[PDB]
Amino acid sequence: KQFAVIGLGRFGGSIVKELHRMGHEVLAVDINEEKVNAYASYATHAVIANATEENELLSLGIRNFEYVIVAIGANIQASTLTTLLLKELDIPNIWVKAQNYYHHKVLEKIGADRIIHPEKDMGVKIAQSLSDENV
Amino acid sequence: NKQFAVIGLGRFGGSIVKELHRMGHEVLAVDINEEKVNAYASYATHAVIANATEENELLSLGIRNFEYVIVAIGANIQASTLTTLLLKELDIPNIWVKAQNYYHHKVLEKIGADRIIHPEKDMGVKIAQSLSDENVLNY
Amino acid sequence: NKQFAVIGLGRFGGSIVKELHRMGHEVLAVDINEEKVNAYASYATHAVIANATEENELLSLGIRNFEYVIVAIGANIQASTLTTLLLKELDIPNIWVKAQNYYHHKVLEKIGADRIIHPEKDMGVKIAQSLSDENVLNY
Amino acid sequence: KQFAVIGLGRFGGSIVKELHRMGHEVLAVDINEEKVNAYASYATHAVIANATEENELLSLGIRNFEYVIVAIGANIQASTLTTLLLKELDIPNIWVKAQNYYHHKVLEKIGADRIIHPEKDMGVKIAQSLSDENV
Amino acid sequence: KQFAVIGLGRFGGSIVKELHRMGHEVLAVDINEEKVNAYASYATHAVIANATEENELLSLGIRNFEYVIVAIGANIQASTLTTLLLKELDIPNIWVKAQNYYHHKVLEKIGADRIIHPEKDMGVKIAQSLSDENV
Amino acid sequence: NKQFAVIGLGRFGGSIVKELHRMGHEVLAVDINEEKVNAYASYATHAVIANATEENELLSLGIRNFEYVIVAIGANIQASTLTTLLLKELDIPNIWVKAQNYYHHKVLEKIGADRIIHPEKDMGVKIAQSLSDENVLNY
Amino acid sequence: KQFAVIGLGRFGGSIVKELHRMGHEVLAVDINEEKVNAYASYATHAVIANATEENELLSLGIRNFEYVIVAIGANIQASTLTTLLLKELDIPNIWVKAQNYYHHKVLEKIGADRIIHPEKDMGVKIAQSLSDENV
Amino acid sequence: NKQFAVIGLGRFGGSIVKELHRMGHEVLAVDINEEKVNAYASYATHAVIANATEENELLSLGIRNFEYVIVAIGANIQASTLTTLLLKELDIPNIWVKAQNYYHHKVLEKIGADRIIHPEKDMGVKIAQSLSDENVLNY
Ligand SMILES: Nc1ncnc2c1ncn2[C@@H]1O[C@H](COP(=O)(O)OP(=O)(O)OP(=O)(O)O)[C@@H](O)[C@H]1O
Ligand SMILES: Nc1ncnc2c1ncn2[C@@H]1O[C@H](COP(=O)(O)OP(=O)(O)OP(=O)(O)O)[C@@H](O)[C@H]1O
Ligand SMILES: Nc1ncnc2c1ncn2[C@@H]1O[C@H](COP(=O)(O)OP(=O)(O)OP(=O)(O)O)[C@@H](O)[C@H]1O
Ligand SMILES: Nc1ncnc2c1ncn2[C@@H]1O[C@H](COP(=O)(O)OP(=O)(O)OP(=O)(O)O)[C@@H](O)[C@H]1O
Ligand SMILES: Nc1ncnc2c1ncn2[C@@H]1O[C@H](COP(=O)(O)OP(=O)(O)OP(=O)(O)O)[C@@H](O)[C@H]1O
Ligand SMILES: Nc1ncnc2c1ncn2[C@@H]1O[C@H](COP(=O)(O)OP(=O)(O)OP(=O)(O)O)[C@@H](O)[C@H]1O
Ligand SMILES: Nc1ncnc2c1ncn2[C@@H]1O[C@H](COP(=O)(O)OP(=O)(O)OP(=O)(O)O)[C@@H](O)[C@H]1O
Ligand SMILES: Nc1ncnc2c1ncn2[C@@H]1O[C@H](COP(=O)(O)OP(=O)(O)OP(=O)(O)O)[C@@H](O)[C@H]1O
Repeated sequence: KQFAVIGLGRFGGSIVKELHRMGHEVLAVDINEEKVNAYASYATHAVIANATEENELLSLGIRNFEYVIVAIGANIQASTLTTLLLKELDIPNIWVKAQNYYHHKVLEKIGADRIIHPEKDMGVKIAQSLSDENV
Repeated sequence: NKQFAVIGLGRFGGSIVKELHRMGHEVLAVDINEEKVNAYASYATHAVIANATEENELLSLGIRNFEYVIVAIGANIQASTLTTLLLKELDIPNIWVKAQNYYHHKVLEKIGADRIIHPEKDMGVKIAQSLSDENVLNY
Repeated sequence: NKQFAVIGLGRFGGSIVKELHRMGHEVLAVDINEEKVNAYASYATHAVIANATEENELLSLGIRNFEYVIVAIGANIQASTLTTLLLKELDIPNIWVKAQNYYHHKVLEKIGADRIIHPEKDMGVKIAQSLSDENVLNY
Repeated sequence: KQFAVIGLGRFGGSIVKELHRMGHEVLAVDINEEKVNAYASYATHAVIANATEENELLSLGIRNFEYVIVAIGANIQASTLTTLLLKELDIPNIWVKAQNYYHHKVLEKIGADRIIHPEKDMGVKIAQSLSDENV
Repeated sequence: KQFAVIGLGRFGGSIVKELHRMGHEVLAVDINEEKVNAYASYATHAVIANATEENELLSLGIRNFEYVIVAIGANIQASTLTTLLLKELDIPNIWVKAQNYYHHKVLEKIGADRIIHPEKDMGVKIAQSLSDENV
Repeated sequence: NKQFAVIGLGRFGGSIVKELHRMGHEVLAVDINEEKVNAYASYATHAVIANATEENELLSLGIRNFEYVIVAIGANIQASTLTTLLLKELDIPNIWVKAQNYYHHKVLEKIGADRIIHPEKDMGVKIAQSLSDENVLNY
Repeated sequence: KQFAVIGLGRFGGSIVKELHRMGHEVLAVDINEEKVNAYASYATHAVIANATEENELLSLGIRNFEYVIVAIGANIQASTLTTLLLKELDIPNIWVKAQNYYHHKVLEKIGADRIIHPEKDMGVKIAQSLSDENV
Repeated sequence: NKQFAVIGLGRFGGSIVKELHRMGHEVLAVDINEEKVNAYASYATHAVIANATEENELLSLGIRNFEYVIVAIGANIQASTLTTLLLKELDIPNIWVKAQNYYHHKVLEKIGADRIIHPEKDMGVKIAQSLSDENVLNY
C-alpha cells in the first residue's frame, strides 16, 4: 500500500508525479530542500532528510512503508548505505536505481529486491515498442 | 529486411540492439567508435563504423532505406541534432531520438524527431506503473 | 512604431541598434546583462533587460508585435536557437539570426530563421566587392 | 589591379573566393599549409608563408601589389608587425581586419588605409538592410 | 598464518614490504600490472587480478588465506564489492582501508573485521608518540 | 603548559588534537578555516584562526613557546614548507610535519623538520606489525 | 632629468624603488589603483591612469619628462599603443620592456629608443658576473 | 676546463650560455627537452639532454666537477628546488638559481643556493642605475 521515494531527481521525481496522477499517496524525500519543494504539491508529504542518518529515517516513519524506492544518483555511497539501512528495518520491498555494473552487483548482494537501470531498461522497452509496430 | 537501424551504441542504444536480436529481428548497428561496434557484432545483422553527422557516410550505409532509425547518441546534443537533421532530409518514415534535456527536446520536436525519449523520466513513469500494479491489480 | 527589435547587444547587435537610431528609426534593444542595456539607453526607444529564452519575459516585452526581430546572441548557440525557436512560435513576420558556425546555421534554417548572418564570411564578400569596385568601376 | 590576401580565415578566405567568382586574380597566403590548400583552387597562386618574415615577403613579390589585405586573426602581434612591414614596402593600399579597439588605434597610427570590423560593420549593413524593407 | 594484500598503493604496498622484511610470506595482488611488478620481489607471489571478478578470486586461491587486506583506494565501489565477495568465501579476517565516513559505515555493515583510517589512526599514533616524550 | 601545538586541523591534525585532549593534555589548535577551528573548540585549550605562513600571525599566537609543533597542512606543499620554514626560524625544539610525497619529504629534511610523517605508508608498516602479532605473538 | 615609469609590475615597480633609494624623483603610474598605492611612498607622485588614453596622458604632464619607461606586461597591445602615443608627444627617451620577439620587432619600428628583455639581459649579466670570478 | 654548467636553457639560461661562448668560455648546457638542447649545440662545448632532478643522470653528466652551476629552470618550482637540492649534496662550490617568486626564494636560501636571481626585479634596479647614469654621470 505505502509508497516512499528517496531521491527526487528526474527518475525519482518522475515516479512521484506519476503516483500522484494515478491518485496514489506518496511520501517524497530528499536532502536538498529545493528538490523537496519542487515536488511538495505532488506528494502527501514531502520531507527534507539525509536518508543515510538512521535517526532521520525513524523520525520519518519509513519503516512503516511497503515499498521504498531509492533513487539517489551520483552519490553511489549514500545509495548503498541507504538500502543497507532500509534492509535493517526490514522494508518489504526496496527497489534501487543502479548507477553502474559494480553498483548493481553490490545492490544485488545487499538486499535490493529490484535493480533499475533507466538507460538499459528503457532500451528494451523501445525495442519492444518497435516490434509492436506490426503487432 | 532493413526495418530497424540504431545509431549510437551506448547503454540505451546498445540495449535496443540486443533486445531486437533476442526477438529475432534484423538490426543495423552503427557507432563512430570501433570498440563499440565490435562489442555488438554478435547482435547485429550488420555493425558498421560511421559518423552519423556526415552526409556521405549516411549514404554509404543505405540508411535512407529503413522504416525506423533510432538516434541514441548521448552527451553530444550537437551530433544528435545534426544527425536527426540529416535523417529528416532523407525522409525517414520514423526517426526516434534520445533527448538529453528540455533544450534538446525543444529542438528535436521542430527538427523532425517523430518520437523523443527521456530514459530517466520515462522509466520513472513505468516504475510508478509497476508500483500501482503491485497493489491495484492485487499482484 | 514597433518595427524593429534587437536581442543581444554585442558588437553586432549593438551596432545595428546604433545605426538604426542614427537613421531615425525606433528600436527595441534587449539583453540579459544590465551593463549592456545601460550602454545603449541613448540609442534605443526602449532598452529592456530580459532573457530571450524565457517565454514569459518575451510576452512582458511585447515582442509578438514586431515585424523584424534580430537575434544577435553570440557564443551561446543554445540561447540563440532556443530564442529563435520561441520567436517562430509567436509567428514573427521576420526573424534574423547571427549564426556562429555551420552547425548553428543548419539548425536555424529548419527552426524558423528567415535570414542567417555570418559576419566574418559575409563581410568578406563585401570587402571583395569593394576591391573590385576600386578597379572595375574605375574608382 | 593586384590583390593579395594574407590570412585565410573565414574573413580572408571568403574574400579570396569572392574575388575568384568575380573573375579576379588573387594571391592567397597563410602560414598554415592546410589553410593554403583549402583555397589553392580559388587563387591564381596560393603560397605558404609567415607574413612576419621580410625575406618571405620579398620572395613573395608582395611589394608588387596594389592592394594587400591583412586578415590575421587572434595573433594581433603578427597582424601589426605585418602591416608595419607592408608599410615599409610602400604598398599603395593596405586594408586590415581589426581585432579590437586598441588594435584599431594602433593600426590607425601604423599606416593601415582601411580598418575592417566584421561584427560592427556587418551590423550597420543589417540596419541599412532593415530600412530598405520600405525603400 | 596466510596473508594476502589486495591493492598495492602506498598503504597496501607498504604493508607488503614490511611483511617481507619481517620474514613473512605474502600474496600481493592488484589490477594494474605495473603495480604488481613494483612489489614482485617482496611477495612470495605477485598476481595481476581484478578482485571484483569471482572467477579470478578463485583461480587465485584467496579463500585459503587467514587474513586478507583490501587496500583499494579511490575506487570505493570495487572496495566494497571486493569485501562483499571475500565475506561470501568466509575469509577468517578481512581488514579494509576506509576511504571516508560513508565507506566505514557500509564496511561495518558488510562484514569487514577491522576498518583502517590511515590519516586518523596515524593521528592518534602521533599524539601517543608525543606524550611518550616524558614517559 | 604550552607543550603541544597543532597547525592544520584536517583528518590527521584534528585527530592528534582529539587524542591529546582525551589523554588530558593541553593543546593549541590552529587552522586558517574558521569552520575547522569551530569543530575543535571542545577539544583544544585554545583554538585560534590563523595563517601559519604569516610571520606576524605566528607571533600573535605565541608559537615560539611550544616544545612540539605539528604541521599537519595537507594538499598545500607550499603552505606546508613555508610554515615549517618560519617555525625553524623561531627555533622550535621539535617540529613534526606531514609530508605529501617524496618531493615534499626531501625539502622538509633540509628545511628543519625533525620528524616527517607519511600517514599511508607509515600506517602500512603498523598494519604489517599487527598482522605479525596476530600469529607470531600467538594472539 | 625627469623620470616617469608606466606600469608598476615587478620590473617597473623595482625601477621606481631604486630611483627613490638613489635619491631621484620619479612619477609612478599604473591603471590599477592597488598598484599605485604599493609604490606611493617611493615616488614624488603616484597617479592612477590608463596610459592608452591621450587625455589622461596630458592631464598627467607626461610630455614634460625626459625619460619615460613603459613597463606594461602581458597587455602587449596597451604597451605598443602607449609607446606609439609617447612618440607622438616626442618624449626624448622612451624605453620599453619587450614581451617577446614580435613585440621587440614592432617596438623597434615604432620608436622605442631602448628595448629591454629582463630574462635575456639578466642572462648576459650573470655570464659576465661569472667571468668576473677570476678578474 | 669544467668551470661552468647551466641547467635549463630557457631565455635566461640560454642567454648565459651564449654570452659565455661569445666570451670564449667553455660551457656545459643541459635541458630535458631535446629541441632546447639542439638549439644550443653551436654555443656549448657539450650540450646534453638530462633531467636535473634525477640523481643518476647528474652523475652521468659529471656535474660534481663544476665550480659554478646555474639552475635556470623556470615555471617548475619543484624541478628547480629538487635540482638545487641534489647539487648541494654533491657539494658544488657555487650554485646559482633563478627564483620564480618570494616563496621560491625562501626555500632556495635554506636549501643551498649561494646566489638567487630574480630577473624582472633585478633588471629593474639596473635600469634605474642606467637612468641615473644618463644624468648623474652627465652621459
Ligand atoms: N543521502 C541522501 N539522502 C536523501 N537524498 C539524497 C541523498 N543523496 C542524494 N540525494 C538526492 O538524490 C537525487 C539524486 O538524483 P540525481 O540528482 O543524481 O539525478 P540528476 O543528476 O538530477 O539527473 P539524472 O537523473 O539524469 O542523473 C538528488 O536530488 C539528491 O539531492
Ligand atoms: N556522431 C556520432 N555518430 C555515430 N555515433 C556516435 C556519434 N557520437 C557519439 N556516438 C556514439 O553514441 C554513443 C553515445 O552514448 P554515450 O556517449 O552517452 O555513452 P553511454 O553513456 O554509455 O550511452 P547512454 O547515455 O545511453 O548510457 C557512444 O557509443 C558514441 O560513441
Ligand atoms: N539568453 C539571452 N537573452 C538575451 N540576451 C543574451 C542572452 N544570452 C546572451 N545575451 C547577450 O547577447 C550578447 C552576445 O554577444 P557576445 O556574447 O558574443 O558578446 P560580443 O562578442 O561583443 O558580440 P559579438 O559576437 O557580435 O562581437 C551579449 O551582450 C549577451 O549579454
Ligand atoms: N604570421 C602570419 N603570417 C601569415 N598568416 C598568418 C600569420 N598568423 C596567422 N596567420 C593566419 O591568419 C588566419 C587567422 O584568421 P583566424 O584563424 O584567427 O580566423 P578564424 O579563427 O579561423 O575564424 P574567425 O575569422 O571567426 O576568427 C589563420 O588562418 C592563420 O593561419
Ligand atoms: N578492482 C581492483 N582489484 C584489484 N586491485 C585494484 C582494484 N581497483 C583498484 N585496485 C588497486 O588498488 C590501489 C589503490 O590504491 P591507490 O592507488 O588509490 O593509493 P594511491 O592513490 O596510489 O596513493 P594513496 O594511498 O595516498 O591514495 C591501486 O594500485 C589500484 O590499481
Ligand atoms: N596556511 C595554512 N595555515 C594554517 N592552516 C592551514 C593552512 N593551509 C591549510 N590549512 C589547513 O590544514 C588542513 C589541511 O588538511 P587537508 O586540506 O588535506 O584536509 P584533510 O584532507 O581532511 O586533512 P588530511 O589530508 O589529513 O585528511 C585544512 O584544515 C586547512 O584548512
Ligand atoms: N594601459 C595601461 N596603463 C597603465 N598601466 C597599465 C596598463 N596596462 C597594464 N598596466 C600595468 O602594467 C603592469 C604590468 O606588469 P605585469 O603585471 O604584467 O608584471 P607582473 O605580471 O605583475 O609580474 P612580471 O613582471 O614577472 O610579468 C601591471 O601592474 C598593470 O596594472
Ligand atoms: N627537470 C628539468 N631538468 C632540466 N631542465 C629542465 C627541467 N625542467 C625544465 N627544464 C628546462 O628549463 C627551461 C625552463 O625555462 P622556461 O620553462 O621558463 O622557458 P622560458 O620561459 O623560455 O625560460 P625563462 O622563464 O627564463 O624565459 C626549459 O627549457 C625546460 O625545458
